[PDB]
Amino acid sequence: KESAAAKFERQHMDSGNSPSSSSNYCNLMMCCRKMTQGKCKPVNTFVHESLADVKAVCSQKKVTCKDGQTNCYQSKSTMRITDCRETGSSKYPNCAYKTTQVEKHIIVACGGKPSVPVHFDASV
Repeated sequence: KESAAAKFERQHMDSGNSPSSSSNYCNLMMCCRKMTQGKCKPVNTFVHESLADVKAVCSQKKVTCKDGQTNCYQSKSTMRITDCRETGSSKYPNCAYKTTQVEKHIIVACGGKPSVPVHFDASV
């Protein structure tokens, strides 16, 4: 199976099922992922929208990343990002996230050959 971009997709681009119990949804995702091991990731801005959209975005408007090496692209469109932030009475090991869904622009880091989405640079 593909890695890097599929790996990114799995880790971040969670175009999952209809939203319900958003806290639990996201807690479940990252708990299952286990990136909470030892230290709890402070925020994860899971893009809850179609991979085709994100790929299109990956070849929309390139912007100069805060690297001058990574080639990252803004989405002309806005899209539902799920900013899960460790706030829902977060107390290690009881890491519990406040699942903020919000619809705004994403900044995807494109890479590989062909140019595929490999990291989440930011959003605005």
